[PDB]
Amino acid sequence: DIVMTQSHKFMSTSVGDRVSITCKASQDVGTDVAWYQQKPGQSPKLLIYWASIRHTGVPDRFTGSGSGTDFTLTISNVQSEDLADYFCQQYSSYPLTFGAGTKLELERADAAPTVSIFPPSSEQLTSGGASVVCFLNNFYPKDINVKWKIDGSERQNGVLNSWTDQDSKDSTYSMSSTLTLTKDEYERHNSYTCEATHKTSTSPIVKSFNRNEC
Amino acid sequence: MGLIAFLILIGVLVWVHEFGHFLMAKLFRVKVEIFSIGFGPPIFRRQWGETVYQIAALPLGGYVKLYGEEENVHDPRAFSTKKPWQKILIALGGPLFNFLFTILVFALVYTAGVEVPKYLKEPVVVGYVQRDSIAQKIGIKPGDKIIKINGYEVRTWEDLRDALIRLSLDGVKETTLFLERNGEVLHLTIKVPNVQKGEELGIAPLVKPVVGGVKKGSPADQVGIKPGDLILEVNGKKINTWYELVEEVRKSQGKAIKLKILRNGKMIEKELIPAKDPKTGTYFIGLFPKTETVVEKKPFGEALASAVNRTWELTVLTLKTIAGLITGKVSFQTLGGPIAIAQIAGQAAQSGFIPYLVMMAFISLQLGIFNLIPLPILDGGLILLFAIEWLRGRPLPEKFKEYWQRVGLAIIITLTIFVFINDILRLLR
Amino acid sequence: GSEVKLVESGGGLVQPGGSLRLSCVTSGFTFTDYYMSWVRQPPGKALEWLAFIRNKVNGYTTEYRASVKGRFTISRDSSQSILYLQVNTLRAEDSATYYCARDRGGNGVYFDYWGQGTTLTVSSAKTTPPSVYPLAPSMVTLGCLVKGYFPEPVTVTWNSGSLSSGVHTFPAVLQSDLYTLSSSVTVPSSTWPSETVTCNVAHPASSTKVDKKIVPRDC
Ligand SMILES: [Zn+2]
Repeated sequence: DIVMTQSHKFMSTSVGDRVSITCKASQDVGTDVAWYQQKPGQSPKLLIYWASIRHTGVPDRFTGSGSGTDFTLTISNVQSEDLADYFCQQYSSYPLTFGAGTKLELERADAAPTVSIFPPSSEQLTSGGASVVCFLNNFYPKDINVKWKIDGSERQNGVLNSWTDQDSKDSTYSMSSTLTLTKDEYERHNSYTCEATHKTSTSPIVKSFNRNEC
Repeated sequence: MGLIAFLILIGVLVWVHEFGHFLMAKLFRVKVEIFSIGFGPPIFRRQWGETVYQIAALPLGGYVKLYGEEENVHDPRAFSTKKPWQKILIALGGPLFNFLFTILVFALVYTAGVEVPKYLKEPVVVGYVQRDSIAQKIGIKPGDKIIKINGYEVRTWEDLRDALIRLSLDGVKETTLFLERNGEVLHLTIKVPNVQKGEELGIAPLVKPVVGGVKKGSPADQVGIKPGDLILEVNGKKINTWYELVEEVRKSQGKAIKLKILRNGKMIEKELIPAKDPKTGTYFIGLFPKTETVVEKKPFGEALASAVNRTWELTVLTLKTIAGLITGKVSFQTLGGPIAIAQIAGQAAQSGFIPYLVMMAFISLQLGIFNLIPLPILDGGLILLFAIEWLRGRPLPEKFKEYWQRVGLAIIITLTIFVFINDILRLLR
Repeated sequence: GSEVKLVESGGGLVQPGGSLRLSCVTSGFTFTDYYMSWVRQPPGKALEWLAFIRNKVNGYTTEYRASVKGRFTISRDSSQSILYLQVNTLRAEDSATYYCARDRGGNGVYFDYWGQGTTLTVSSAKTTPPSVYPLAPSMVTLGCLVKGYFPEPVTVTWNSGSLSSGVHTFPAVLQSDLYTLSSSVTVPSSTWPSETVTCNVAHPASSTKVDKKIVPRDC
């Protein structure tokens, strides 16, 4: 069927700038295309239909253009109330299909992450588990990579990663990583390291602890 | 053919402009020395009195030279000796002649007659409704008769088109519609579409199911479906509308098709495979409908009036486009350069004669409008010079005049290179 | 009068292989005059159109996505402005937020007003209360860990709401039919341990409300 391909999963911009979000159709759909905006926790809202007709109440900053396969939604003078997800949709042929969405990311200066490591608590060790947690707070850009080398040996297994969305106050990102092991496995190694490699530093920031010293 | 057509178009346009300048100047006792048509070395020159008429090599532009234009010459025929009102008049003579030529040629083409589509003259009959459109959504069954919209009483499709464009301009949303079907005046509510931007109500007129053309190399061409022939049925399915033929080929999606056609009196069952064409993954037949029109001839007065208000309309449209581009609303790539107008002239050459007249008038009016925007060393710059000199009461300083001319030459050169690169980019696509 | 309004109901937790009916109550517009649909939005996935139904003048006919034809059924109430969606043979892939929407009357169906949406979770996992563990070790970073709970959602506050600056609540992660979520807070070292810091975790699906005081450890 008809596939709507949004080539960009993320797009960077600043308040007051102009952004052009592109949308590519699998085949010719003419102009039977609509665009929507969805804020976190809210329903989508129609901005443009028929490629270029603005819906009633939509500000003049939102403009649509394009014909055939390479449609584009241009937002002149980006306001702060435009931080949302934007996606296209075609209704030339059935079934109706949507795009995957495009999230607006705000630009700002680089920032190194604040890294903190926490050993397992006594409550969990009492329960028979052992989780080690690493917090990575207030970094930019969102691209980051974390390794859990343990005593020089890779520990890719048993790793769970989670990222937050862009902070609404300082426009940064944060990430938490929790390594869950059994008590025997926790007791079978010494050093625990959450070395963080980021573009803001040529050498990675390293934080670690040894269970034998405490 | 297209290149020489564009050459003669620009030649006659500049001929009209310079001719108007020449008569308007002659009406104020000034001697003319050079009558350059284009640019470059003069390809041919003929002398008649003070009129040294000549045509040069490069036909890109065109220039005229007077006697004592800006020089401190006190001879009565000198242009500088004349009052600023007369100088403004000579400045405006050219584009005024361009506009009058455009309006008169529009009047003549309207008087001659235009092949208006025949479906625009019969009373409105909905022979087909596009699937899941506004007309279908409200419930407009095919074969109905629309009799009233809002409101303006409607009789033919032209009245409907004018009513809907007027409603779109008025910015109304809901409209009462009185529809007839077997003699009930059903009252419905219709959302007014923004037909200004292109979207339409999705109403199709009744069209006869007759073929007027076939694409060369198409599967139908291989079978032998000649243009100008009529078809009864598709695999035994009764069809009385060419849009029914469109629906049948749309729903075919590639199955074997047994067209039962009347070859000017004989029944032929032709087998065809309109499979999914690799170009678009869709049914391909390479067949064209028989478009039927009617030539309309307008009397001279009404043709003149129609030309007048059409000229006002598209001149206002060009003014709006100029205001938009000067404010950054529309990108500069949409302008028409020499190569763009040459290619549209070639398209008109493949199109027809009324095409020649219409787009010739269009480029003439566009050039006339371009000759008015305030830019140095342009037909719309010396008007500024004369106006400021008249209101200030003294001539512009000579050093300031030279700087004015130099910056004007610079900016016009940059705009020509810009339009050249834009035309090259358009040629790429 | 009242503006267009749509409110969906019927979501929640349902075991695989079951059936249920979702409802959409509409107001502010003539219900029988507009197309209605059940477009779905899976977590972190593109929107998926499911079906739509035509108006009264078009016989209330329905159109379905080919993958879901014969499985999902959309319908309207006979005398009330309520839209229904019957669903059977539920699988874990059907877990999503289901949106009811009103469409405009322009050329070709597009969706001009959307409801708030209702969330459906299809899984065989048993509802389980969470276990909350403290995370203790200038500027200092503390946190609370909520582990081994099902289903969503779980809310976390610090000091009963009085500590809101510098709070980072991370999205939950699923593993072996149990979720894990963590929260962080950054306070000045001159404020801890001189004043108390307590994390509060709420899980209304199991009527859970835990307070956990963070006391310092040996390391
Ligand atoms: Zn001129």
